[PDB]
Amino acid sequence: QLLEEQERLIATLIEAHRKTYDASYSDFSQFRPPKRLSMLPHLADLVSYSIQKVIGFAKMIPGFKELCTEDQISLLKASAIEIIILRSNESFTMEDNSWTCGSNEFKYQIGDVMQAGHKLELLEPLVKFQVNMKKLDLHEAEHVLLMAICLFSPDRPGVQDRCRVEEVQEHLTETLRAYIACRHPLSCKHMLYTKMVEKLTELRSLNEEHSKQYLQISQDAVNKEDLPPLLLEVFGNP
Amino acid sequence: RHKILHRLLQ
Ligand SMILES: C=C1/C(=C\C=C2/CCC[C@]3(C)[C@@H]([C@H](C)CCCC(C)(C)O)CC[C@@H]23)C[C@@H](O)C[C@@H]1O
Ligand SMILES: [Mg+2]
Ligand SMILES: [Mg+2]
Repeated sequence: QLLEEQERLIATLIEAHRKTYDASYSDFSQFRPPKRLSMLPHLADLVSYSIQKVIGFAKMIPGFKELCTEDQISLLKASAIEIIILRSNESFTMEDNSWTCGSNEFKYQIGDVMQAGHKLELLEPLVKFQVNMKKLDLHEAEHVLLMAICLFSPDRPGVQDRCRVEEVQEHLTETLRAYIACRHPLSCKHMLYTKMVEKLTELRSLNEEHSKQYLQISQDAVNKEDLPPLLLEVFGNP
Repeated sequence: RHKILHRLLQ
């Protein structure tokens, strides 16, 4: 019951995600080295890397490049951390509640991310998010529709053409529902779709809390060389 | 402005 166009869309997004996500984690050797705000330079380098991948991903979702430049920028700045948190589930493992990226030297757990200045009000819900998304056990297509739907939120600050944005989300979400209804015939379709948008709501709270702590981290690391230009454009600059 | 972000979008 999945239309040919919904099947093509899912296919496009899976192609986009594979091109902009690198499960060999081979550029990690290039970031500044981890140290165990001692982990800020490495973790900052990582998010600045990752944001660029998110931008690569965006540009390949149909109808995003067709947006005006200011809309794209306001969409990226609203959801950039939320999409990094989603896509990071790929490297997350419940075997020790870490993000592990090719080797144990690039293995991040809740403690390493407090040596980058963050606090329990974000980290604890962060790892609970990671564990619970794992238990969702999403198919590759559900994963990538979620990252796209989280980007095409017409309610973000600064969005000028909200009608166009809602149309793309409409399309995105109709396709998600259809997939759930086909692929999971034994579950309540309403129940499955709700458990996924619920994650989108918890991504907004993770994002507000991250925003809050970043303000003070960046102010703290203002004279040091710790934050790279891209994070400053995305998250703020004091 | 947002120099780098602007250049990524091309
Ligand atoms: C990114 C990706 C990865 C990990 C993400 C993690 C684990 C380390 C801590 C991170 C980076 C969180 C930090 C609390 C964010 C802090 C950002 C800053 C220090 C600038 O305020 C955000 C998501 C978490 C690895 C790989 O999956 C690519 C993915 O894309
Ligand atoms: Mg990647
Ligand atoms: Mg089923």
